[PDB]
Parts: sequence; C-alpha cells; structure tokens
Amino acid sequence: PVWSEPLYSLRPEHARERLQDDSVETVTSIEQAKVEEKIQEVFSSYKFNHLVPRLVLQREKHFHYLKRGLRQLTDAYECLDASRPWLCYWILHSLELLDEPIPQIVATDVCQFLELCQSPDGGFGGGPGQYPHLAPTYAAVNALCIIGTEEAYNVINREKLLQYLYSLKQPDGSFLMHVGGEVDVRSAYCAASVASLTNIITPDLFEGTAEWIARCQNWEGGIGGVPGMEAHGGYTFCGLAALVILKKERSLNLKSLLQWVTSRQMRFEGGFQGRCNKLVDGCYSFWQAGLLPLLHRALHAQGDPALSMSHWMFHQQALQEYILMCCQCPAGGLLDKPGKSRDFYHTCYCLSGLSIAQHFGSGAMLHDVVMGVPENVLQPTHPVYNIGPDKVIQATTHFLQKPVPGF
Amino acid sequence: FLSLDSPTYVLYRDRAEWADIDPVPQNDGPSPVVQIIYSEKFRDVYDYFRAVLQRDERSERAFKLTRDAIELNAANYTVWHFRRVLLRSLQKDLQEEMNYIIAIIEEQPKNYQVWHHRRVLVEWLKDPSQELEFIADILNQDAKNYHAWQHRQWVIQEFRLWDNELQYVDQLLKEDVRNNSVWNQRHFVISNTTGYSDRAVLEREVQYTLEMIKLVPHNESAWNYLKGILQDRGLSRYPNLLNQLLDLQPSHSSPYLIAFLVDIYEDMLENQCDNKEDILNKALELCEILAKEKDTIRKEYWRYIGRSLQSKHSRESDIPASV
Ligand SMILES: Cn1cncc1CN(CCN(CC1CCN(C(=O)OC(C)(C)C)CC1)S(=O)(=O)c1ccccc1-c1cccc(CCC(=O)O)c1)c1ccc(C#N)cc1
Ligand SMILES: CC(C)=CCC/C(C)=C/CC/C(C)=C/COP(=O)(O)OP(=O)(O)O
Ligand SMILES: [Zn+2]
Repeated sequence: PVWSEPLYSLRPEHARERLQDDSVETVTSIEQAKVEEKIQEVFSSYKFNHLVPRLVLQREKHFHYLKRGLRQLTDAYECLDASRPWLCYWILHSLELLDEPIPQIVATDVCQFLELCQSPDGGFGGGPGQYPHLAPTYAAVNALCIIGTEEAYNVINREKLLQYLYSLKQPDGSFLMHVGGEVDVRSAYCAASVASLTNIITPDLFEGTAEWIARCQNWEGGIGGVPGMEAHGGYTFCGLAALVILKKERSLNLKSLLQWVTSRQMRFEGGFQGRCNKLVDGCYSFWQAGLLPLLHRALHAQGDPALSMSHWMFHQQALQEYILMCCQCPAGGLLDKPGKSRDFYHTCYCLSGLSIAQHFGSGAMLHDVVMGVPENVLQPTHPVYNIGPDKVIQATTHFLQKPVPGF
Repeated sequence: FLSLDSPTYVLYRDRAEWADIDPVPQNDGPSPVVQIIYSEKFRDVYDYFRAVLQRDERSERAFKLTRDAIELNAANYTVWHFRRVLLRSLQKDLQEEMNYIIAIIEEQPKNYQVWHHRRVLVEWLKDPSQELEFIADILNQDAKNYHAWQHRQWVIQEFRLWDNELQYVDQLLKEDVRNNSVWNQRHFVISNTTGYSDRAVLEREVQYTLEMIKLVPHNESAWNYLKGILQDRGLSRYPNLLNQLLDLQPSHSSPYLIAFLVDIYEDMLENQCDNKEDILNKALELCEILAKEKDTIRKEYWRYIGRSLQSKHSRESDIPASV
C-alpha cells in the first residue's frame, strides 16, 4: 500500500520501541536514552528533510579507505602497532566482502610482511621482532588464507605452529594467549581456528578444552571470558565457534544461549549490544549475529524440526537498517554508532555482520534479504572463521594434503 | 625521571646517557603493508626499545625506557614481558611497581596488559590487601569495566575474600539496579558461598528480585537473574511463580514478563503438567503476541519457539501417521 513504510525502523509503530525507564533514572538508562535520541534523529532525517530514504552501501568510498589503509596508516594507529596482522586481516577481509580483487603485488607484499612477523619458535607476533601471541597468530592465518595462494599457504611454519600451541596449553584444558600471558576463551578460539585451518590438530591438542569452554557459559546463557564472568558477545562468539570446530557444541546449553543472544538485539536501534544493559555497537553485528548461523547449524545437526528454512533467528532487516543508516562514514569506512569515528575494525565487522544478515543458507536451502539497492549485496562469510567460505574450503583442502606434524 | 608528557621531555637520540647505543629501526621489509606513520616521539622510543631488547640489556635505563614504550602503546605485550624480566633481574621493589601499575590502570583501564601485569605483581607479592579498594575506585568511574570485575573475582576467589562482597554488590545495585555486571557478581558471590540449593537463600533472592522487578519492571537484568537462579531446577518446579507473575500483568507488564510466562509454560509442558493442551494454547497465544506486537525485533525467535512447542507438545505429537 501507499501509506506503508517498507523500512522497519521508520514505521510509526517503531516509536513504541523507545526505552521505558519506569520513571527510575540510573546511569544505564540515561546513557541508553542518549543513544536512542541520536539514532531517532538519524531515522527521522529523511522525513524532516522531505526526501525518500535510499539505503546505499557506499562501496566506492569504503574501497578507497581500505585500498589506502592496506599500505599506509596515520599515527592514529600507533595503539595498534602490536596488532599489525589484525590490520591486514580486517582490511583484506573487508575487501573480500566487497568483492574487490587482491592485486598479486599486494598479495606478495602481505605474505612477506607476515613472514617477518612470524616467530622462529612458532606463531606470529604483532609486528616484526615482536614475541608471538595467539591473537595476531589468528589474524595472520586468516589473512594468508584470504590471499589463498601457494605462496601465502607456505608462509606458515606448521611444525613450529603446533609446538607453539602446545607451549600455551594448560592442564585444565585452557590456553594462555601467549607465554607469560593470560588465559581466556579467546585463546581456545584462536588456537582451534589456526589449528583446524592448517591441519595440525593432534589427538590430544584440545584435550579438556571443550569442557573448559563449557565452564564459561553462565547463568545468563551466554559465555564469559573465564568461568564466573558476565556473558559477552565477543567471548560467546569465541566459545561457540571453537566448540563448533571441535564438534562439541552440545557441551553447551544451546537453548539458554539462543535465548541470550536473541535478547541482545536492540528493539529500537536494530543493532546488537555486547552484554545486557549496555549500548548498541556495530561490531556486534558480527560477534552477536554471527552466533545465529552457528546455533542454526548445531540445532539442525540435532534434527530440530522447527528451524526456519529461509531466515536466521534474528531480525535480519532491522540489523541491515542499523548498519546501512547508522554505521557508515560518508568519507568511507564504518563505525560503532553515530558520533563515533571510522576505523578498520568496525569496517571489517560491520560488513561481516551485513553479509550474515543478507545471506541465509542451510544445506541446500538458500535465501537472501538485501535491504536498499541490490548493489548492496556482499560476498558471503563463513560464520566460524569469518573469511569467505571459498577461502576456508580452499585452505583446508590444501592443508589436508599435508600430514599432521609428527604424523 | 622524565615523564613522557613532561614539557621538557627529550628524545632518546638526544640523551647523553644513551649515546653508546645504536637504535634499531623497525624491519618492515622493502615494500611495507599497513605501515604506520609513527610520530617522532613514538618511533624514537621504539627504536631504542628494539635495541635493548635485541641486546637483552637488563639495566636501570632499559627499565625506565619500558615505562615510556608502555605509555606510547600499552597493548605492546612484548614490552610488558621485558619489563617483568627487568623487575626480577634488577630486583626492583614490587610495591613501587604496584604504585606504578595503579596509576597506569587509572589512566588506561580498558587495556588487557595492565590488568594482567597487576595480577602478576599480586601473585609475586602474595598480598591482596590493596585490591578490593583499588578495584572499587576503578568501578566508581566505570561500574561495568569488564577487566575490573574479572580481577575482582580472581582476587576474591584466590585469596578467599568473600566476607564483604554481597554488601558491596548491594551498594552498587542501589546506585544502578540496571548494572548487569553487578547482578553477575551477586550470582558469583552466592554460588561460591552458600550456593542456591539452600532454600532460605533461594527464597530470599527471589523475593529480592521480585521486589526489584516491581520497582523497575522494564529492567532486563532483574528478569534474567530471576530466570537464571530458577531455571536449572526447572521453572515448573515452582508452582506459585506463575500465579505471582500473572498478578504483575495488570500494572507491571513488559515483554520480559510475557516472555517469562512462555518459559514457565514451556517447562510445564516438558514435565507433562495437568491440562497439557490448555497450557500449550496459552503459550502459543503469547508467542504470537510477542512475535506480532510486543517483541517484534525477536519475531523469528518467537515463531521458532511457537513451532517448537507445537511440534513436540500438541495432542497429535505422539500420534502415528496411520491414525
Ligand atoms: C570502543 N570500541 C568499540 N568497539 C571496539 C572498540 C575499541 N576496539 C578494541 C576492541 N576489542 C575489545 C574491547 C573493546 C572495548 N575496550 C576498549 O575500548 O579498550 C581500549 C581500546 C580503549 C583500550 C576493551 C577492548 S579488542 O581490541 O580486545 C579486540 C576486538 C575484536 C577482535 C580483536 C581484539 C583484539 C585482538 C587481538 C589482540 C587484542 C589485544 C589487546 C590485548 O589482548 O592485550 C585485542 C577497537 C579495536 C580496533 C580498532 C581499530 N581499527 C578500533 C576499535
Ligand atoms: C578472536 C577475538 C580476539 C575475539 C574477541 C572479541 C571481543 C569483542 C571481545 C570483547 C572483550 C571485552 C573486554 C569486552 C568489553 O568491552 P566494553 O565493556 O568497553 O564494550 P561493551 O560496553 O560493548 O561490553
Ligand atoms: Zn565496536
């Protein structure tokens, strides 16, 4: 009908989704109200300016931002000087989602840089001459798999990688993030991700690890960084994704987890918060919404007959609207929420989340929902590794040719 | 000595006491990627850090240098590692170092490295006596700081400092009853002290939570805590809960109350209650109300729940196809 608004966030009923603070004000509600008011202004801008809304992913602008960043960054990025393989991964993955090819000159330079970051005793550090750490190790492996050439695959010293992983393994099934470092669920994910991609998983590498992760699921249904801690989207993604790799998702209460994540989508903003009673943030478009494909697969593997065969169990439309309307910087790049500045991390995860929200797939069944102009459609991403599913298959196939180190 | 932000800070390449050392430029290769155009101050500190790291020079001057490298990039875990090597190797006073870490955490409280460093120091000293008051000051500025809560749990658990924490939780719940980190701490404290199997404790917690819900019916944290502490034994185990929630319907309703009702019904059906079908239809009605009107952001979840309940609890569910 003509009176009908096709955008969910702009419908008249949507205003009923604004925060009800029960006339009891606290820091939490004051902060939430501020965000909602800012977001409402964005939603309303079309109507106040008397224009018809047009949701356009600014691809050319994002590409220019990325293409440049891959080469050179301002000193705004000094705080990421121990995380340079993350920068490689975020940028290459964003480019991959936007279906922009990686010049072979670029590919080889990235390979060579990551070689310099690799420790003689296994794993990758944040930069040349830095000690190894599971976080940049994960990023480096993803980045090399995105490139996906013989040269890239060959960078990874698999024997040393496995030795490095063992040196971090704790008796209780957990892993240190690095030597002398801290333990949390991120490390289980980082180790499982690189070990599965490169085919170095031995019989006992992950002994006790599934059980350790399960101890991090708490009374909320989500997963905390360590046993006892508040549930958080980032840690919940690491936990579930690692269990999926280990084929041990059933170690978790999947139903309380499903209930928890779906509750993290914000009824007004459309995006996701990282934990209960905190603020929406575009990067959770991946960390939180990425759980839904993982849960779908796990539940489906149990023969759940009630599963949709065309949508994930979150509001795909509302998430796209949040990202497209609220998270794009006009000059290129994406961001956390309106008012925040662009950066490569949010550019990666906002686009990853957009792809997830666009593409449903469960075995043979496929269904896309693309809000705004059709050119908005991104390439799909693998919900476990967050690189293209084609890159996952190609890497695993290549490394399965090799023997697990030690045989 | 010379603070990184001192008006009279001087570059290391200009310091007489560093003249014997050749700085080590970063090895980025012939054609760099993600190359950061560092400020002069940053590149100068890190060129000298590379030099002392490479030489493994364990000196007072190297120790002081790590303080500047950390201030420039507190996420540089390599610098933190070398600083800890120097602490032990130089036999530095660890309480002085505690003074240092408390200051850096105050300025950069969201960084992982600073909290791990503090933990190591506490472990080395076997002294937790400053911890709870220090953390409380951080939480007074950001009551949801995740590392702060994590460090607090670690300290309490490792040193058995349980006695005053429920009192602390109650104070913070008064300041902001919506603070989810504080509801989590409540559960952490009770779980590890009395447990929730103690009927007087459970009863006390449920009464407390219901009282909070009445004060702030749209506060999701109280709702998740009520569900959290009741659900492992199974919501249907508590027959009065349902009627008492329905009594809040009139003037304390929310999508949270409605959703909780569905959770109760789901568990009732799971444990084969009286009036199977009556309960089912009540549940299915609520799922539709939620999906279509009261909680549409979660329409896919609520329709999945509706389908799930239908599929396994309808009168036709166990009936053979031939019938
Ligand atoms: C405010 N905010 C909202 N979203 C992101 C942020 C900040 N984050 C850091 C995000 N990660 C997790 C939390 C977020 C909130 N906290 C925070 O704002 O701390 C400061 C940045 C102010 C110090 C605490 C950190 S994250 O860097 O821990 C992270 C997120 C996602 C993927 C990876 C990582 C990460 C990966 C490898 C190493 C680390 C190392 C830091 C460490 O463990 O020592 C972190 C961030 C990270 C990178 C970029 C870029 N480009 C922009 C932002
Ligand atoms: C693979 C890998 C490294 C995964 C980690 C992903 C991730 C997002 C972890 C977040 C951990 C954390 C300390 C969150 C708190 O930040 P905050 O409280 O300032 O932000 P918030 O308000 O949204 O919780
Ligand atoms: Zn973010």
